[PDB]
Amino acid sequence: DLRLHLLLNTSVTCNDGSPAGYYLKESRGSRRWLLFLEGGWYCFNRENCDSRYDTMRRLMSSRDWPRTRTGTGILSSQPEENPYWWNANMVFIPYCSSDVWSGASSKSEKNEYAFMGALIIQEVVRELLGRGLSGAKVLLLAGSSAGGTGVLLNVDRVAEQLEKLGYPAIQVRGLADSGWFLDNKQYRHPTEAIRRGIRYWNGVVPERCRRQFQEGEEWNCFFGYKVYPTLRSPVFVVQWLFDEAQLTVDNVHVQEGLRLYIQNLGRELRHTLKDVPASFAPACLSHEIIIRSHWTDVQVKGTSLPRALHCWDRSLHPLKGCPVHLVDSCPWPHCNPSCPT
Ligand SMILES: *[C@@H]1O[C@H](CO)[C@@H](O)[C@H](O)[C@H]1NC(C)=O
Ligand SMILES: COc1ccc(-c2cc[nH]n2)c(O)c1
Repeated sequence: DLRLHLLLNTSVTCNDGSPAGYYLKESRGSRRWLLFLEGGWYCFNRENCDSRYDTMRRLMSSRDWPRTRTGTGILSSQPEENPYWWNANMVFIPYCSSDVWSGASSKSEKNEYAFMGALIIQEVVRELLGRGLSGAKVLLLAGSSAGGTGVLLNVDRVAEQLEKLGYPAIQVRGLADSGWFLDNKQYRHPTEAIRRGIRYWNGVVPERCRRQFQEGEEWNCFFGYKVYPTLRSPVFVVQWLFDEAQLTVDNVHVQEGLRLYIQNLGRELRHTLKDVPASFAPACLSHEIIIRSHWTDVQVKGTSLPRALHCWDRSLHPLKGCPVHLVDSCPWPHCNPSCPT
């Protein structure tokens, strides 16, 4: 079990002003640290944040969080469940900022809510340095869904933070699960919600990407295929080719028109990953994977996700029999027999 710690700097807060925090299980025989960002959509104005506060309050407040959480999947300490990193130090960072981990705005007399996701990540890193992170060899910042997009937005800022604090030996890397979306045409009739959100949150994006797209166009940096080329830290991308959240936003719930739409979506996703050397993209209809208990089951070309991540670790010291770029070529959901049922 991972144990809750509320942030000692109580000015770094969830949406409603309660302290943010993290859940931790230390492994004193290991110099590997895994910091996982939870997902859970977002809110973008007063009225829809108020609705979220009524029925999704754990995503906006720490007042009701439990003392412990069970580590599952990549956060599990059991070798049978986690062949990749079972002996690592484990951290689960709850998502209570509703801002895709991008915000840097405090509650005030003009702001009903605080959007502090980017600051929460940096404060967790700071407080962990006193609990053993100072001795780390590798810090892997991982996340699923909104947390996966959060990895892409924040991994280089964590690398910069540690360099500036005097820890240039810690190797910072990212693992983005189910956060790689396409700003495509919908099947039936979007990006305007992200544009409004960024202004509402005082959202921040990585430097190089912001310099490319410039003022007013920072929403572009929330799309993996546009922000990834600007990143300096190594990032492994996990994305189902027919992601359920992508299809929901596309208004897809089979005749020729829909068949061609679905096949084109898989082809476009595969194209965006052609030049991503560390990636895992199966031809399945699903959403999220890395903290699911059965994340060991899926395979692409005969290689499981835990194996591909281990091969990635070796590459950061092509490898015979140990691949790191694994993207399905078959064009319909569940043409891969190992897809989740
Ligand atoms: C607490 O966090 C806020 C926001 O990041 C920062 O302005 C302040 O300096 C921090 N306090 C300390 C003691 O580091
Ligand atoms: C699931 O996340 C998504 C998926 C798709 C879009 C999008 C934007 C324009 N077209 N489609 C998005 O903004 C978020």
